[PDB]
Amino acid sequence: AGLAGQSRIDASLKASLLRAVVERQRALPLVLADDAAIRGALLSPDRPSLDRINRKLEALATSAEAAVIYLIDRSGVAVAASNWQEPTSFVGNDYAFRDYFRLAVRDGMAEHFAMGTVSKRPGLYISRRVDGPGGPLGVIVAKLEFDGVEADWQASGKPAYVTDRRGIVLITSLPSWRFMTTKPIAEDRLAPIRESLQFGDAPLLPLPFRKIEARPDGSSTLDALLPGDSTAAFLRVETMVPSTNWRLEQLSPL
Amino acid sequence: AGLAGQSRIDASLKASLLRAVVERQRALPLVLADDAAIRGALLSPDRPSLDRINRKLEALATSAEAAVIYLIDRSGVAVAASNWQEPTSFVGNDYAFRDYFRLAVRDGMAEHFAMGTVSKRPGLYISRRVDGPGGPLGVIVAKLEFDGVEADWQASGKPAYVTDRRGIVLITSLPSWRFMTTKPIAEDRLAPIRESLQFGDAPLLPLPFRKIEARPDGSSTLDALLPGDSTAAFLRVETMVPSTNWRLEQLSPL
Ligand SMILES: [Mg+2]
Ligand SMILES: [Mg+2]
Repeated sequence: AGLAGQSRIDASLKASLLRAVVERQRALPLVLADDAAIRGALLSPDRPSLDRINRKLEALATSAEAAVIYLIDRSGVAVAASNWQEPTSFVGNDYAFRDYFRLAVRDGMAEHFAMGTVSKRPGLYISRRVDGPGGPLGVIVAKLEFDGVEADWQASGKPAYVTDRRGIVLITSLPSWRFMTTKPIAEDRLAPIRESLQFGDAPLLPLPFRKIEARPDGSSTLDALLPGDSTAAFLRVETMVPSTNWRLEQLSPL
Repeated sequence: AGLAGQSRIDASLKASLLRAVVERQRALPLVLADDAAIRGALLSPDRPSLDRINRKLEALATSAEAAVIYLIDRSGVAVAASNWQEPTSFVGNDYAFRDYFRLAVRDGMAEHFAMGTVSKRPGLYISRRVDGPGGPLGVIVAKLEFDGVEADWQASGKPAYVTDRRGIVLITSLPSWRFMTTKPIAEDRLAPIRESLQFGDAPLLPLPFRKIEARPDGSSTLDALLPGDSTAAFLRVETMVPSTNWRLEQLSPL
């Protein structure tokens, strides 16, 4: 009973710190979209211009929590990236199938989680349409990765994971829960999610928690496997991540 | 003996994480100095232009580890700031006495620690000269505060503090050690440090550690007061903070 109360406090602090990371990085694509140098490189994508944007994005990404910042042209090809010197450079790749590109193109802005296609690293993509005097020029994207957050959750001793409204695990202190599911997921909805490549080739399997037992207060007990450990019992609480479509669930070792 | 070894590892990890925070934020004033909009606002410091820089710096500071980013004109007055909406806005204040302004003006770049005059908040100021076609226009400054780092040190259970080459405490997991001294400090060198306003009005008193006893391996034992605690004995180790002029010292409770 007192464990449930403390666990709520700890879950609420995790979700609070997580919202603030996201909300901090929403500002970055918004300021870069109105940037004359960005607009200019899309108007005239010459070598000198793209090299200047490459250097600028690299320095901007160094200073910010976002792992990667990149510039996509109107055709959906990335022309500049902060990781331009890396073997995993996003430059030259076609993005155009990603909702973060096509919803930004259509609506002015977009945001979603994905397993990256070049990096093979999961993240949140926050994107903004770049507009010119005569209309849409491209899309600027910030990719936020949550490795540091996950490591902190892990070191707390109360594992946690974050799901969308379909119940798919996006962010997790235990890597092997990633893109597994809290909810059942009907065969006709699974195929479209899989084919979209949002979560790469993840089979989207239910999370392997056993003897899940719902309690009056909203919590559940369950049996779970953590690395190096035999099966152990946990209390699970959940809370909203405000300013997102996400839910945080946290396990407390009994 | 085994405590000293673990303590070295923990001190080395603190100093390593600290260097990386600093080195990440060095990139930010460097990229903003070559920014046409920044250069443009200094060439023509009109209301529309300064308002655009205010908004841009605000969004950039939100996304980055730096607390405040601000733009100083050639006369040393701050014309734009990320905190422009705050009661502690740096806009309108004269900086021109700070080494971070006048060394940037003279050398192109500067960096130092100070107790802020408007904020009353301590930080590292990393600055870069803004150059025009016909010469120096101003100075862009990023202010990095270390509250998050200090809180992490505190939560580790091994208190730590960071000194310059004069032995003045800049960064500390215990606030009351700030701007105290590890070394003695001759009366003729104290006056110039105090009068410079680098550390506000701090009396620059020696740290209050008692029964300091040097050990063969480089460590010392000492008696110290932590909040809520009576006097306790500590092992102290120190290590370089690479890429800085700083030394990290860490206490381990015996
Ligand atoms: Mg980054
Ligand atoms: Mg900041």
